[PDB]
Amino acid sequence: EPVWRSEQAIGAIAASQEDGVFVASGSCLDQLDYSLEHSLSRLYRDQAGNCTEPVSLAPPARPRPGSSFSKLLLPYREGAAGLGGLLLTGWTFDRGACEVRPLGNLSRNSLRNGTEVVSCHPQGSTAGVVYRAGRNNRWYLAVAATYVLPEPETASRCNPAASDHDTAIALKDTEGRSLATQELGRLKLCEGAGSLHFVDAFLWNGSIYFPYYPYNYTSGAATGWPSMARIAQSTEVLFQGQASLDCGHGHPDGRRLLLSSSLVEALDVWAGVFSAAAGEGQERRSPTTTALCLFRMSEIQARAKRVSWDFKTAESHCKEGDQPERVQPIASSTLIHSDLTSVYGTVVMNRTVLFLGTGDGQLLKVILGENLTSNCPEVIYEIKEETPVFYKLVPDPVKNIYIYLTAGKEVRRIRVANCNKHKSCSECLTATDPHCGWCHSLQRCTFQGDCVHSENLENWLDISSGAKKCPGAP
Amino acid sequence: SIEWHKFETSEEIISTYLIDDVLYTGVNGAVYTFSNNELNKTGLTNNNNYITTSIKVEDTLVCGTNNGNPKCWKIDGSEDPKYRGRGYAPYQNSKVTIISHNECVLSDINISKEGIKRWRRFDGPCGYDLYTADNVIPKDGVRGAFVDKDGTYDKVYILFTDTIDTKRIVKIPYIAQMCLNDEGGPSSLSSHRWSTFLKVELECDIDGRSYRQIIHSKAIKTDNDTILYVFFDSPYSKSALCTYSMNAIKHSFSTSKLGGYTKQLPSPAPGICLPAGKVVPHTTFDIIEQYNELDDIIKPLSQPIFEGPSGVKWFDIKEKENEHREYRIYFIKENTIYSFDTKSKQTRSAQVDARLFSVMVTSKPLFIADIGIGVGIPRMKKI
Ligand SMILES: *[C@@H]1O[C@H](CO)[C@@H](O)[C@H](O)[C@H]1NC(C)=O
Ligand SMILES: *[C@@H]1O[C@H](CO)[C@@H](O)[C@H](O)[C@H]1NC(C)=O
Ligand SMILES: *[C@@H]1O[C@H](CO)[C@@H](O)[C@H](O)[C@H]1NC(C)=O
Ligand SMILES: *[C@@H]1O[C@H](CO)[C@@H](O)[C@H](O)[C@H]1NC(C)=O
Ligand SMILES: [Ca+2]
Repeated sequence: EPVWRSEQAIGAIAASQEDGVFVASGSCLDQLDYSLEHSLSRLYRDQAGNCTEPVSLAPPARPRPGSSFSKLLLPYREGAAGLGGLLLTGWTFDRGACEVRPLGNLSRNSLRNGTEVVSCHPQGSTAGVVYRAGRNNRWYLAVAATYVLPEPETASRCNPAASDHDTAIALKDTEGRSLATQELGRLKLCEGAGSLHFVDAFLWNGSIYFPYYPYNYTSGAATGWPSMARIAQSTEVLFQGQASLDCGHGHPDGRRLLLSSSLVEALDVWAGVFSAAAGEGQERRSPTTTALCLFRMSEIQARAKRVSWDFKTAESHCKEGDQPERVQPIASSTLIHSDLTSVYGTVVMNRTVLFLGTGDGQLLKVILGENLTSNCPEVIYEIKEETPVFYKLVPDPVKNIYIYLTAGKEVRRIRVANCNKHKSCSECLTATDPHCGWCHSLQRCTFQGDCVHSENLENWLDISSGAKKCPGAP
Repeated sequence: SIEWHKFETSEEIISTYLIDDVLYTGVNGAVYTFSNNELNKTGLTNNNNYITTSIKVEDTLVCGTNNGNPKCWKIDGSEDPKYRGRGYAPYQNSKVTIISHNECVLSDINISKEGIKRWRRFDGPCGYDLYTADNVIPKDGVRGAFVDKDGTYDKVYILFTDTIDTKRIVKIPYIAQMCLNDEGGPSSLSSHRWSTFLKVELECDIDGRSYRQIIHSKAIKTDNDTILYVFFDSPYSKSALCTYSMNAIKHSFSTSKLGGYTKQLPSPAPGICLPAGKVVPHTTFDIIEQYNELDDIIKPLSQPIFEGPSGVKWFDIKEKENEHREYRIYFIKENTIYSFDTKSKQTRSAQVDARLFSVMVTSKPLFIADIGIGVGIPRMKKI
């Protein structure tokens, strides 16, 4: 399988539909081909040449959120031909600047750019997503970041102005100058609550969702329950609610850190990898510290109330009222594991497929059955060096059979399943993996694309038909 | 002497404005117009709709509070194609300072039902939406505002009284400036805020009496410069009027240092307007918002400076018959009209059986009251 290495740790990874795979390591962005061997173009954001981390970041506890220079990498306007692809590239450089660029060649010039769009702190969180809103249905960017953090020297001081000291989520107009944010286009943080660490940002049902959790960056501990904020998909901020995520199932002390986030679009179910504290070094490790939980988005929407707890509201101060409602993650769909760090979920034939990353470099795969019940995970790939997997697992937009595995300074192109390992029809269809099927003409278990199809014959036997439908069936 | 054009019944006066020499009086439910001695009335949605504003944009616009949902209408009823009202009228009956220069609207009217007082510039000919930083504008709001040139650039000047609660509750009067065509911030977050806003303390002391609460203001352009008349109130028995030279004020904003900032100021000073398209730098914007007050206090011109009585709510000026570059200052209370002669320094008073609201001078002084509008002054005696 293909592999790409960098001199610096990878901070962000995103794959364009038609244009190459974009990867950001130190202070540079690389446009790689889908085969991960040819760098089509590069972007020296800090200084021409040297991509060495202008500074140095010490990767804390494996459960603690990491530090990075790249804060935002989002390809957009790539659905169909006629408009042209655009790319949003954000960083900690220039007070958390973000620029809009032509999706493709990095040597080209950026169209618009603005400062204070993203968190200027290397360890500060940032999660953004592009959406459509307004009369003309224009493109807007919604960004949630930890903009304010305790900083000593005023020579570097990048914290936003006093009027913007409490801003948590901000809406930007992509066509507007400096990616302008309007007066009523921001959600503010409730004071004294400490800091909020945003994990992801996604669109679902007319609203934008922001998975996060209260986090003290100084002490390195979670000061609350992991939650999700909901806002309407509009030009101005309309707070719709806040709900806590409960995934402390197999753990006696509970799990307060959300490490990875993935929305299963065809299922309307959100997948999250939760974890408890690891002592500090990696002390309190246990076969129950991390877990995978699936939440019904309709339950999140229903339980998210416009109460002021982590965010300021109109007729409520802060924490002087009702508490946020908790949401349960679908029983028996939970996967308790010792060290999970990343997740990506999709629906193949009709079954829910979940890819999991671990702290020792394993890429696991879980296929849900009847009632979204979880089976025993299959190890699809293992990293030689045992490098913990990056919290973002990116699928291949061109080939459905591939998934990009990122860890440390390496990006690999991994096949979603090992079909050829099976050498019998029954032996292969009992495995119940929607990606694999018995190809009658070649007498091998393969992907749908590896087997020749014809309308007059049934050459590729899928899982839905059953193992009993094999030619030799007892 | 005084010709009263009475309404059909006593009205609650909410606001009065002058545009094309036409007096626009806003009442609870309707709006009256007055010009060429004829009174015209156009009734609007009658309930608890307080008409607080009458401005001149591309057309005459009249806005009201409705039943908690601000809306604007055309002079002769109508719908208003622009569908504005949000920042054009408050949600509750209150004082308002909204002005329109050419077609650019500047207002202190709350944009939402949840307080947060700001001085804003809406999207138009002068640029897009702009608003002041947090707590810059007091809960009392802006008391007066006008547009005046400073070089080749137009600037907006506003007056307001700030309350400071450190050890004691102290009120302080200020005059602030900003560029009419100010682009805005330089970040994404501050792109819609004023980048040239500065303020200076105003002084109006007579004999130990230090006036702080601003009531009304009027700016008159002369040959040399612009003279700003400001009437102050006090929790005691007297009120007072002080005048200021706009040239002196412009000099101060232009050359005076910033209180609290001892380091060197940037090549292009903080409150200086930039050419169309140019944006104020980050280093400059960081200073201006943290140090927006000058290390100075503007002293008033020697004359005119007079006092009493407390309770004044409005005033207007009229030049004393082209033979004298002197003036007659008319100001009012609840049931009394006053006139101050700047040459003789004599003040007269006249009682009326009406609840007075304002004095707006055109060719003759108009007195807007709950009963109607009185054209011309009554026979006054030396108070
Ligand atoms: C570039 O890399 C060098 C190592 O050769 C490193 O020491 C330096 O910090 C980097 N310079 C920058 C900031 O681009
Ligand atoms: C980046 O944007 C700023 C204004 O936001 C502009 O001054 C600068 O020229 C832009 N850079 C390029 C080359 O696009
Ligand atoms: C943040 O951490 C510091 C020390 O690490 C502590 O003083 C402070 O109380 C913490 N904030 C909260 C409420 O978690
Ligand atoms: C699977 O697909 C069938 C159609 O073949 C549909 O009826 C069923 O609802 C789907 N099951 C789920 C919920 O995955
Ligand atoms: Ca869906």
